[PDB]
Amino acid sequence: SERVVINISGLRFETQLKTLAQFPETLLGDPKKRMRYFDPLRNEYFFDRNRPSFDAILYYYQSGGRLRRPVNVPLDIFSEEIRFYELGEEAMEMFREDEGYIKEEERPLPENEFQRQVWLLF
Amino acid sequence: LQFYRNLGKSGLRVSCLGLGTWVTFGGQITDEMAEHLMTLAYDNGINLFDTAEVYAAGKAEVVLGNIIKKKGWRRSSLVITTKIFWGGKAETERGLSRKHIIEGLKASLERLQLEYVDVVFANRPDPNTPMEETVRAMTHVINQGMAMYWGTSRWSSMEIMEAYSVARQFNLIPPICEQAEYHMFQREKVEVQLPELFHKIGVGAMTWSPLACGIVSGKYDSGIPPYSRASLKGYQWLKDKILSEEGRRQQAKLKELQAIAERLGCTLPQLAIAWCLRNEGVSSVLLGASNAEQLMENIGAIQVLPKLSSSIVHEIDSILGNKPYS
Amino acid sequence: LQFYRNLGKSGLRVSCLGLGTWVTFGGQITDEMAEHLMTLAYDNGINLFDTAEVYAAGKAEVVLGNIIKKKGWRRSSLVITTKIFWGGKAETERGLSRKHIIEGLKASLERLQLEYVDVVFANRPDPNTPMEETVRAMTHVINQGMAMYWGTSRWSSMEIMEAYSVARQFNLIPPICEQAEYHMFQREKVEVQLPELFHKIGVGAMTWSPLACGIVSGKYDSGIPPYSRASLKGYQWLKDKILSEEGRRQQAKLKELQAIAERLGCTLPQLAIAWCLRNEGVSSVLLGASNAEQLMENIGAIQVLPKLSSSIVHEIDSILGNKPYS
Amino acid sequence: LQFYRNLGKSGLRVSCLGLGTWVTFGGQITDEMAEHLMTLAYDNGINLFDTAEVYAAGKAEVVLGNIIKKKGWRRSSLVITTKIFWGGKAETERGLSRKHIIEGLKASLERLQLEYVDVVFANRPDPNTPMEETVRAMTHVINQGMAMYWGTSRWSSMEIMEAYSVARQFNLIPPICEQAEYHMFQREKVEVQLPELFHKIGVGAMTWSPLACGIVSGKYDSGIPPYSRASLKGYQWLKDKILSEEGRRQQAKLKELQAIAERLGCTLPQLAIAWCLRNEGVSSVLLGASNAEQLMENIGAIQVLPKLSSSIVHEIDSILGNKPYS
Ligand SMILES: NC(=O)c1ccc[n+]([C@@H]2O[C@H](COP(=O)([O-])OP(=O)(O)OC[C@H]3O[C@@H](n4cnc5c(N)ncnc54)[C@H](OP(=O)(O)O)[C@@H]3O)[C@@H](O)[C@H]2O)c1
Ligand SMILES: NC(=O)c1ccc[n+]([C@@H]2O[C@H](COP(=O)([O-])OP(=O)(O)OC[C@H]3O[C@@H](n4cnc5c(N)ncnc54)[C@H](OP(=O)(O)O)[C@@H]3O)[C@@H](O)[C@H]2O)c1
Ligand SMILES: NC(=O)c1ccc[n+]([C@@H]2O[C@H](COP(=O)([O-])OP(=O)(O)OC[C@H]3O[C@@H](n4cnc5c(N)ncnc54)[C@H](OP(=O)(O)O)[C@@H]3O)[C@@H](O)[C@H]2O)c1
Repeated sequence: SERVVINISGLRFETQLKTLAQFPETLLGDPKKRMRYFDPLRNEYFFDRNRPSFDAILYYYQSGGRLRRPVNVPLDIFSEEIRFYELGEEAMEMFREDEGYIKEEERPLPENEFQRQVWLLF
Repeated sequence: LQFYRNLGKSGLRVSCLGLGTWVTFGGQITDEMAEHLMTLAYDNGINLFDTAEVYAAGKAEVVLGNIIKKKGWRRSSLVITTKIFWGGKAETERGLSRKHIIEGLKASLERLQLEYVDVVFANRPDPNTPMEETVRAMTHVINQGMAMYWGTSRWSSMEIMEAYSVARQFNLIPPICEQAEYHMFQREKVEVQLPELFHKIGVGAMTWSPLACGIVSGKYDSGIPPYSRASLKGYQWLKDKILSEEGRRQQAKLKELQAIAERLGCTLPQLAIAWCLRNEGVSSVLLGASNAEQLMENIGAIQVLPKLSSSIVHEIDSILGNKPYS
Repeated sequence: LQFYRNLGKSGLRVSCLGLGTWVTFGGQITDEMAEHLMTLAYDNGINLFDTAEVYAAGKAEVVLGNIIKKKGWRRSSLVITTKIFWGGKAETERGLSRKHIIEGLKASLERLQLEYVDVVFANRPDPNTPMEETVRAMTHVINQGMAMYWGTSRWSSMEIMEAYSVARQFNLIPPICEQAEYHMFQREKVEVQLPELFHKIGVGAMTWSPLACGIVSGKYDSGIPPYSRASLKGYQWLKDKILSEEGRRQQAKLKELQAIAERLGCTLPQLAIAWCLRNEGVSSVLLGASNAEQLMENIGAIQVLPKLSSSIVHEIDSILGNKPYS
Repeated sequence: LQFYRNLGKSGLRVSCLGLGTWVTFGGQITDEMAEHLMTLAYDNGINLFDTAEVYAAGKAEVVLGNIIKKKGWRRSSLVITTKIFWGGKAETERGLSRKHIIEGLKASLERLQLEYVDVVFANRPDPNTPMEETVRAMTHVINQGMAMYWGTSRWSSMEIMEAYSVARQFNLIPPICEQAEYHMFQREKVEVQLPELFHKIGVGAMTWSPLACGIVSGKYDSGIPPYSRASLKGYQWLKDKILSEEGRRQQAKLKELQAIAERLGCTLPQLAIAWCLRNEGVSSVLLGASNAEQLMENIGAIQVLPKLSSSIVHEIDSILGNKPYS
């Protein structure tokens, strides 16, 4: 249960190492990935980033999956953080669903050359 | 390449090779030979000498101390280290409690005839003493000027990280080194677990028994030679390993490595030692030597170090087939 | 079961039985007998000896010290503890102020002819000194190497928690032990209040007067024997308790326990002592003995400990009918 | 104006002029002359004397110490400072590791025959030792009473700020001074980088070589005089600079400044020295002198200080044409 201290622009966060280890592919869950942010003088990881977002990132580990955007945090900012902490695409997708968005389709005339050519005027 | 290295990330500079005193000093060899060995080492740039309260029940410290006093070498050109844990038969004379760390070091310093050691090590972990008590005591003897730095020995990385963590919490001094066993047939800890600690909290490794007590030298290809360590009274455990099933297996692999040695143009011991020094996480390697011939030959491991290329190392891994999992 | 226990959760290992010096050393018994007692104890594995500046006005410390010096026992195999509070008639010679703690310990160490004690205790709470001043002074004498650890005596759990709390706030050293009175007719504090502290902050208990000064031995079934403590000049208070109404009541219950003793195959004192050791929160029990016969018999309490089953203990509670409320 | 200044923002008051011992003591001049120089300085209110373990391989410290001991001056009326870094040929005898800082200062104090120095300086930055190890060691020797304060020398403002920062983080003692080179042809660091540090964290500057080893004195207008420093065996580097292309250029500008000197009614050295003292960030200026004539003349720089008006300074900048960019 070795504890881990995460300092976000001065805002102090603490959790257990097994809590982060729950998601091995994320930034905070990968020893080789967070190594770069460790301050050996203060025994903490320091990130010069957005404060309001982190409660949510951390809770994602603690809750075991729940990734909710804080009511007071813009969606453009929070998604940038989700990407930075490398929570992965599977989580971002589910996050974006619950946030509202969701969709995507199309696909021009498969080869055709001329089929996919006309199918662009009608 | 560099003969002198920093011990971990501290400012203390040690020769990549040091000379220890287990078995030999006050034991297997004579005081005159011990003196001959240290002089040879010192005159060759080696500035690191390791001992322990437990070695020959404090006898090795006395011999080491008599030499330093007799030769008149400047204390500032030496790096003396001693380990603490087993200091007597009484219940209170063993462990990492504050009482034993202070009493133990005071008694070692007395036998060594020194005002202080450069690094005092906890010889092993102590399940019975809170980490805080141990870190505070190490810090106390350092602030008392009885030691310059402190380190661990045979501790897991979990334990070493704990000592570091407790040090930061209470504003104490963190350990700078871990004395771990390291040789061709013992690689897990040094190669898998300590590297993260070296990059994360500056802890360096000072490895011991690079020839596995002689096994990796090749002197046991046939049987147990006369006057060898495996033959000495009290080292039956060692003799068993060599004649063991696993023992024969190691001796067979040693014959395969014997070819890698000639390809590199060196002796087997020089290769075995230079091998331990290939990784940067290893600050220094503590050598053992029952006589001047061995020491002179072993110091030659330094010219082999530059030859340890990726290819040779991968080939040596093939022969050993014991490369640790990442 | 285990003869040696950790004092609370510290790394200091003490024998589950210790020998104290109140009344006897420099007082009731002769210096030769005191020497005989300590030798017997030491030769039986007991490594804990307790004294106090107030005992026989510093006389007990001198006798204890002369023995340690005369027998030449290694200091590292001993655990000497001394209590500080009443050190003189002057206004500034009593209490837990920084001045008296440093002056008191320095004077005790002088009488003891020792460089340091293993544990220095505040003999009792001091309503007139801020907890910070006391915790800082205990910490100062420990960093000065005059003591290895410190503890409290007769403090409430509120007070002990306060000392611990102040220690963490200022980065000082927390106490590790509380010397509390504990015996079949005094159980509240040790059984109800200290267990939480032992699990919460590692404070262990070192209990005193396990035979209630002799009362629980059974030597007072009839009246006040010649040469007993209750008879000695200066212990009238003790004689009164024994002849008290409550006194007779206790003596009656002792006759009932006398049966539990024979069922377990031991003497009453051995049962009374082994009883105090049944709970894990009790690190050690300090014994009193006016002669070698008593000590030899009392040390036998250790073979009784394994027999103290749930049933026997519940039966002993029935007889006593003073089991403390949870 | 004020003869005595605070060193940075500390409570230590130093004379705006101090006398150093590089080259001269135990070297260029005789012990009797050194004594004559210090007496003159001391009798003139100068209370600051600077030395270093490296000066004449510890010889200057001995001479300085013999004088202080011979003259019987009260230690409390003196401000002795010494620098640590190069202390021997061994690998472990140089640098800012804890081992060398403690060993180095202990050896200097020994040669100086003093219990402590007022300020110990790290002679230069040490890329091989963690700032924490250095700050802790400086703090340790100060708490041991071997030094009263500590400072840096030849450190960048980044490094000085780092030492201060680490000091606050671990509750250690921050440096109070930086010994930087400062003279008419070396102005960047003192005038551009240190002022922010003086106002921000109280670090003051104690500048050295105000006459650029003699260059700025004007004694080299023609060629290399006999018995001058540029002529001495071992100072070929200095001779080269003076005869250099840049050397001739400086000598030409010195002839232009020679006019500013007469306008102010003083000698060139007095102007060069008084110039260094014009800015408040400069606490004191360490003087060099191979004989009593030079010292007497140089101390006169103090009467010139009041005359250094905006105009004169802007004119001196015109002649030098090396005013550093803000
Ligand atoms: N827990 C710890 O911290 C710990 C534990 C053990 C050791 N250490 C340190 O490490 C040192 C010991 O290393 P080690 O002695 O155990 O393994 P080595 O691998 O250091 O052992 C050397 C011993 O093996 C034999 N040997 C060495 N070089 C040889 C050569 N070129 N040719 C033939 N034989 C050779 C020697 O003669 P013989 O075979 O005739 O005896 C010698 O006594 C000690 O000084 C100690 O300070 C630390
Ligand atoms: N505030 C404190 O911290 C504090 C206070 C008091 C004591 N203590 C410690 O605890 C120790 C004292 O415990 P204690 O002496 O008060 O109670 P005990 O229960 O320790 O008292 C023993 C005394 O009772 C009698 N006795 C003991 N064993 C006997 C036996 N087997 N048969 C017959 N009689 C026996 C003895 O002879 P006699 O009856 O002839 O005298 C002896 O002097 C001291 O050494 C002291 O260090 C600490
Ligand atoms: N890294 C450091 O921390 C560091 C480095 C260097 C120096 N320092 C300190 O600063 C001091 C040295 O300053 P410095 O000696 O290098 O430059 P100065 O500018 O202090 O040099 C004075 C030297 O130049 C010549 N000189 C001085 N006054 C003169 C005058 N009025 N007329 C003619 N010639 C004169 C002298 O005679 P000569 O020309 O005949 O020799 C003298 O030896 C040392 O004591 C040292 O403690 C510190």
